[PDB]
Amino acid sequence: TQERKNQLINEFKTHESDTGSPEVQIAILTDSINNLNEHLRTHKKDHHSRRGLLKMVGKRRNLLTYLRNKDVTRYRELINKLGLR
RNA sequence: CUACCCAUGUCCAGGGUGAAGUUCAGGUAACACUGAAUGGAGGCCCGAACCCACGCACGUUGAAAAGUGCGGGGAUGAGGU
RNA sequence: CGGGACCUAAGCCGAGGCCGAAAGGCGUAGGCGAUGGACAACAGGUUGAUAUUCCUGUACCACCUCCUCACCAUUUGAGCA
RNA sequence: GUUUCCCAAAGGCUGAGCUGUGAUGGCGAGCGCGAAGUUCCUGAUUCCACACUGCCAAGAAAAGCCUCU
RNA sequence: AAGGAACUCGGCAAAAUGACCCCGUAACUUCGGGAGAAGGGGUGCUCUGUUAGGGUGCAAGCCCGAGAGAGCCGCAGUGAAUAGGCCCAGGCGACUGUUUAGCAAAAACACAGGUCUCUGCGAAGCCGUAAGGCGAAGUAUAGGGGCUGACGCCUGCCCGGU
RNA sequence: UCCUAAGGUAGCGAAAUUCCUUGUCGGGUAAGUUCCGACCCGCACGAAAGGCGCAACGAUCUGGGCACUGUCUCAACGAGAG
RNA sequence: AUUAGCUAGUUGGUGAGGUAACGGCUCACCAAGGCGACGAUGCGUAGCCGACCUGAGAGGGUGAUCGGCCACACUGGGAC
RNA sequence: UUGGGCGUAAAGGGCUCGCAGGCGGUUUCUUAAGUCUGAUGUGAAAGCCCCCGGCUCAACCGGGGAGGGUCAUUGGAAACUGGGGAACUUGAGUGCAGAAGAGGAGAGUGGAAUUCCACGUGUAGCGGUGAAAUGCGUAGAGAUGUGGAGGAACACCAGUGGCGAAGGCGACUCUCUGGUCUGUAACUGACGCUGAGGAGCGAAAGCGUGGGGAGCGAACAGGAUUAGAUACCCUGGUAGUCCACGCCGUAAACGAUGAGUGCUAAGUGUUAGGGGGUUUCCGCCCCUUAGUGCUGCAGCUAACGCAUUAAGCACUCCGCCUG
Repeated sequence: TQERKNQLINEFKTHESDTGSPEVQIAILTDSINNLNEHLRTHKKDHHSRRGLLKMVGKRRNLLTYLRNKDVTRYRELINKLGLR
């Protein structure tokens, strides 16, 4: 957050100004989840943080299913950079 | 002797039964979960030694001032000495 | 080896001291007390009775130099513990 | 005993057995004498050994020992 | 032999069942069980086999013997000895445990859990007229005492007398 | 309507309690003073002297059915020990 | 769907036999598949169809007679 | 279906995250599964139906024809739908720059007030009602002064005010965390909407284990009230509420309105922005996104009412109703 995003926008540059480019957006969401997942292990009785997690799981499942039907190799190599299954 | 108790060594043929785990596979965002294998817990089961007296029979100037005979209940723990 | 001159728990005996209707339970110190720990040895004969003891073989165990060889050192002076 | 660095296999303590001796013996079926005296298989309740792992009820002491002054 | 509980306080006694492999298993259930429920089936010998296969070994050979096909035998085929009788309900005790040495093994005691209360540490309680060192090399998530008995649903009324 | 300090609620009920009794009504049997199912004119059930229901358990304890049987009508014979 | 799990000759292969004929149709072997929320398996129900009746049509009900076909011949099984 | 509904008449799931299934922005190439259409083959006959003829007409019977098929083959059509290939950026998302917040969870922090208790001071009652009694009191209450424990609730701000999807959340501060809205344009190039089962949340009551229990308070008790009072009133009063953790998963879980997309007069406040017009201003005025309320036109409605936050006109999806 605000320093890793400075790294990860620079990470998945297919073009130089890729501020969308959902392969960038997955890199925003995955480490947002791992920074959210370890909050749930601190606090289980919190529930109004998990409403965010279900959207962030739901947004990430949307962007992966998009890449299956356009970019076969790019979807594959993105998982290889993340290990997400 | 016995009743518990204190320190101390010691014994219990084999078979069954299979949890908590574990790992792998699947599964899930991830834990829940699922299936295999493994692992082997139990005042767990069946049954000898060994304890123990329930049920009849025998005994009752008995083999014996409490037994033997044919079978019976526990038998890795609140155990037996 | 089995038990002593090895140790020790359970428990007991217990200098003083705890200044107890007389006695007397016995209090640490200290030491008893083994079923424990510690420890050097077996394998073959043998009579009418003993046998990891007698005998024949073959070993170790601590202890001691009448000694022989070594090495180190007699005051940082080896060695003992 | 802790506390800092330096190396991550070596070392030690351990041991059931194994083989060589021990055996130029002693036993040994058999008639005081004495032959061959191997290999394979089975296989523990004894040994490594409370050694390992696991569980929970949290499983003596002191002296031989070894070391320090 | 025929008969099966008519015997009898009562299936007391006695027979009947047992072995291992394989198929199959109800109600209820606290999901662990119940269950080996029940209910039946095949087991011997000889040949395909020093077997399929394993162990073991360097091979040689030894042990382990899966399934079938074949076929012979008697009435029988764990032939001997010897190792569960099962099913339906019912109270009472939850349970394994313990006592009436030497009449009476349970429906009694114990039991986990519940629970009200005492007790601030030289605790309370106890031994018993002192000590001393149990409780405890413990400290209210601990230790005595009483009342019930796992778990599940529950535990209402009366403070007048004691 | 008198009397109490207060008058038994939940669940069970001829009960290991129940006298009259073998209560009555139903299944079990040709026949069932025991046993199970329900009835409540609970003599004298009742909530930690605990109340009820409970799968697993017992050399407990009552009742029923199969299997098989000298237990019995109805005795018989054989071995052995007196 | 107040029936969600069901099947081991089941489902596959190979060969064999068998049938006028294809085949697990039968058997050996080897493999573990197949069937399923588009509703399997199960259960209750019932012969189907051109057509009949009704409705304005879309549909709904019935499947008698006459015409098509299957199944059955007291109940069940086999075979010439 | 052609040929209904859902504010109150029977009916919106409490709300979400979503697999399967359902539906698709714009431009262009292509394909022909759907679709359109020819040809061929066929849907026997009787019957219906078109038209004749026969029986004394009719009924009946006969002749001819049509019709009946989500049919098959074959050949055409390419707009729309499905499929494939390629572009555009408004839908949706990302960056970046802002702004609002009682959104959640955590450990801690106070301030009045209730009671309790210690004590001074102080005397006959206070306490309570429709009236009064029970309760409390010469053992010193009530009132009053300081001090002490302890819990739970968090005035004022407070507002058809904020935010969350709903239930819901108001002392304070910190740590941790969700979404929201504006500003564009930097990016992606339709990546979206809805969603049976499935998953998670879900006030109060209740449940199990402990913690804590000051007020408050079912059950019960007492005093009245009353013909009766198992009630309203009355003084007490157990569980509870409270906390951590686990479960139940229901309500008028209400906007009695299922979620999204566009469109359709206004006027008006009000919460957060943004743009401008003279102005540093304050301010006024105007444009503009977003919830938030009220009065209103067309139309909808059986009437009340609803009206850019629809119950208007349309469409995609899910649930529900048939006295």
